[PDB]
Amino acid sequence: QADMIVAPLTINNERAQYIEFSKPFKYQGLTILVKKEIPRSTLDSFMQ
Amino acid sequence: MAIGSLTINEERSEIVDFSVPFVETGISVMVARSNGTVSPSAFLEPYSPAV
Amino acid sequence: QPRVEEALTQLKAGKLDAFIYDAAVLNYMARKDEGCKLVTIGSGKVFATTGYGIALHKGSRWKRPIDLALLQFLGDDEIEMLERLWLSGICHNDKIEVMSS
Ligand SMILES: O=C(O)[C@@H]1[C@H](C(=O)O)NCCN1C(=O)c1ccc2c(ccc3ccccc32)c1
Repeated sequence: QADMIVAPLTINNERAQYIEFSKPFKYQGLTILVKKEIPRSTLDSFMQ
Repeated sequence: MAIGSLTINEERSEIVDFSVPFVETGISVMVARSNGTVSPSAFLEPYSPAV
Repeated sequence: QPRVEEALTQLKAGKLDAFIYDAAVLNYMARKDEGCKLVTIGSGKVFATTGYGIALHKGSRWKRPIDLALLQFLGDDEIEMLERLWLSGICHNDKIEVMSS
């Protein structure tokens, strides 16, 4: 259905056994993304 | 084979064929370690303008 | 500077301000360094990035088995252990340190 994939496509070993890849056009890793937490001290009161 | 510290290059690619890279190489920059500032507007910081 | 090690001394003495070279050979020297006084800014900002590799004979028919096996280690966590080996040092390029002067 298509002859050449042009998209962000990570190189693995399983898929590499059925296709031929090329040299990567970008190097990247897998970093966890989390929602940024806004700092705010609790300090219920001066009585604490 | 020529396993070693061989950087994949366009010119080398047309006389020999390489494998999938196992170590990344680029063009980086060094600098001495920075001591660190103290936010020169620090005196008004440990509070809020509302307070 | 005609010597990699000599350039560091000039950089460490304030003569220079930035040494530019390959990441895979300059990150290792940044990691393995007493005092941890050298930190790089090549945290994904490497320019014209081409990796290493195993050369072959352009018709050697070993390319597919080598690539399949090499990708297996990269697909697994095998190469990472060898990175915690020699291509590593006691100094940490990450800050992980606070100083009050
Ligand atoms: O890319 C380069 O410039 C070449 C080569 C190429 O494909 O041409 N690709 C690999 C980089 N390299 C070099 O000559 C070179 C230069 C300096 C060190 C080492 C290897 C180990 C070290 C250890 C301590 C200090 C310096 C070094 C290799």
